[PDB]
Amino acid sequence: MKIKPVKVESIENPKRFLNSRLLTKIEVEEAIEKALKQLYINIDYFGEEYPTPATFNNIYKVMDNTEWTNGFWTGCLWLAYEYNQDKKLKNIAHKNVLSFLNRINNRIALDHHDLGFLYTPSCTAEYRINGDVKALEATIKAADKLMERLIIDCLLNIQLLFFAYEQTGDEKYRQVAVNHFYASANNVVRDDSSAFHTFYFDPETGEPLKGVTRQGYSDESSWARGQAWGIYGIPLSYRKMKDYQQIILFKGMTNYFLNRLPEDKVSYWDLIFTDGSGQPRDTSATATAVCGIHEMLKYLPEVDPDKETYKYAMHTMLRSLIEQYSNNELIAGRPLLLHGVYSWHSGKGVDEGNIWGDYYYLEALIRFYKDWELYW
Repeated sequence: MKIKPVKVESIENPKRFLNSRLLTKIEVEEAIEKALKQLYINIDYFGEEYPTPATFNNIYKVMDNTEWTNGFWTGCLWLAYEYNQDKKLKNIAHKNVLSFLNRINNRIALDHHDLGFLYTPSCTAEYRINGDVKALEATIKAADKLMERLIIDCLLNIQLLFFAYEQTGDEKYRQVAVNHFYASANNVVRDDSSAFHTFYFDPETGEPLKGVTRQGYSDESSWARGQAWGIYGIPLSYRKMKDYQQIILFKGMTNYFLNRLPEDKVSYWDLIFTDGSGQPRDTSATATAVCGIHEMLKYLPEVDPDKETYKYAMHTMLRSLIEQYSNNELIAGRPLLLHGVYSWHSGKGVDEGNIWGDYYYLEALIRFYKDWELYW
């Protein structure tokens, strides 16, 4: 049941967060409005189909339901629906849900590492919203695919299993989720609180698995989104497990992230880079970290000396995303959020908008604006 000890860095120069102005209702409302305008334009662009994982020169291409990222588009639609209650959004998003149920029924392009990312923001999302029985059906079937069956993004993936346990009462879902949390935490985070990131080779033959490549600059580096998967995945798991160790681990990983932010508090694509590097940012990592911090602060004791710093830090990061990184060109195919990095080593979506970045940015806005019931 034990999490390995990690170094928890103190938060350096906390006044760089504490002196920020908190985001106001009007500020978040207008950021939501601007995102939704692009979303409604993109509804006529994508139709019943989906954006590609990332943009190309800041314009998405249109694809079918065969990637790891399709759920994030549906997630954007549901989040928009949380805001304006527009049944148009419900209609289109539910059609995505039916396409996801078809996808799980026929086992079309399914990798078990992606199931949480695919089915939570789409199907579990609708179940949270209106209790749709086909949405539940798709989610449980995805959970079962995950059960038949280590990277840090498994901390997000296992949320599907906790949901399955809650809906079925079957302790086996919870058993695997809990085991997988500790397996990931003890193996995928370094003792300095940075996420481990490696080119993965077969443990028995030494063969690489292509055509995918490594994430993060190098074996010694700190991939920003991997760091964020931890920052968000830990509190999500904490909801369901309530191991105080998880809070300490969050503090380690979050403080590490915060200490490596540049002047505008938006992470470079790898945390070994800062101002002057000439490297691209990954806004998607920063959006994800805001969500994770926001989630953890629901539970973090008032007596934690850094709770206020975390509050101001997430406001600081989100403000920067809104003011400097959100999309201002309302053209078909544009993303909600600019300057992400998908896969640096592959040259995929480098300094481009991406769909998970868009989703987590909108999720952060919705989190700030209302009392949001989690899809996760």
